[PDB]
Amino acid sequence: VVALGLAFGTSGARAIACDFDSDRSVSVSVTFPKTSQNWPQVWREALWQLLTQIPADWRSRIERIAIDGTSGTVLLCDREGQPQTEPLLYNQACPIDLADLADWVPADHAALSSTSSLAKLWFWQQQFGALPPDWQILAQADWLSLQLHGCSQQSDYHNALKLGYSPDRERFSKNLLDSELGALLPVVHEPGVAIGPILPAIAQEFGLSPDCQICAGTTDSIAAFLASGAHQPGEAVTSLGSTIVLKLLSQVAVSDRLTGVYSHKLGGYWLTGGASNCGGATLRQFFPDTELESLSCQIDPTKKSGLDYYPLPSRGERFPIADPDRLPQLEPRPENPVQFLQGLLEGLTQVETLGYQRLQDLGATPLKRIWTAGGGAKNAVWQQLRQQAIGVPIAIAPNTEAAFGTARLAAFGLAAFHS
Repeated sequence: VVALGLAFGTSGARAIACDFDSDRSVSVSVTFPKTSQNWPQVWREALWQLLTQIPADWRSRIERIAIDGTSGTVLLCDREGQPQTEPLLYNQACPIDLADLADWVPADHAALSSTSSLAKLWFWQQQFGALPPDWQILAQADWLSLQLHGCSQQSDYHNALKLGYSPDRERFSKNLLDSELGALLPVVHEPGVAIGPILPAIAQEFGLSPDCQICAGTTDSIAAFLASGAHQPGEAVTSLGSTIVLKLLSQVAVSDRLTGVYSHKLGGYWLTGGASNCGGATLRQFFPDTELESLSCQIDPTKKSGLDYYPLPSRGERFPIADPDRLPQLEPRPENPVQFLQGLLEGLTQVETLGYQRLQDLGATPLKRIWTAGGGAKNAVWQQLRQQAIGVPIAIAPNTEAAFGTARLAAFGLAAFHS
């Protein structure tokens, strides 16, 4: 099977078509402008540009397509899918009373956030008088795949979570469905299942097979986890980026109020995780990237530095332990910048260690091994510190592109995530 993944991120989009029988692939990209008066136009146009860059011989062989988009970027559209107002982006918060959402979702549901899709929908309900029942709210991924299969009000249970979906009971609440917002909600499917064939006109225009199937999508974060290929409870992916992001596959759903930990359904399993404010940004505050290698190769991880840093880039921590007034702790300073860097790496290591331990203590499946992504993944000193602290196998993730994760989704769905 040849499959196509399309991944829409915060600053651009990437398409990867993969032939999984020959292990062959092609990857194309588009970069978003940093300003627009019509972002939906930008995204749709990007979709066509991506398709157009894929070689015609690849296009004629693609039989499944899936799309991931940024979590919490949503559009308010009419019955035809035409946006009726500017999108509300993933990072935009709405000034609403979360109490107004209390009867529509469980106690500490993840949708109870000023930046959630549900909050944005209610916000639109405040700004408009009453929202016409024939309208619809669509996540970025939803809207984009709609461009390919034509079926309105269709989403997946990843994107839908922040809209108020409860994947533990595979439903929206009866209270939400019967409310004024109910008519605008999508029908929610499992990521990777076929929603419908490609639109005939789109197939002919782009030289795709008219029997090509468009699948339910996912989020960009989740697609990045799918890229790793990990599918056994206890397997995790650490993203050593500007911030440290942990994702852990678990037999059981876990969550935590103060730290905002929650879980996505992933087949018969659950994907939990957390994001610290600590990360590579802290390192960049003291060392140019060229200097980090020069110094790293001078560190012997087998001997302790004696330093006990908490490597925040600024005030406040959210995970593993929430403290809005948590201070960066970078004292004392050694004379040697090698030793200072070692202390920083030890602190970041402690953040990862404590993170997975916390997740386990919340009930997640005990860590079995770690796949590493991001800028810090190729740092072997840091990897050694992490192995020593955590005591499970750690390696660089084979693949880290959201588009490749989404290609795998298109091709195999979530079948691997069952016993």
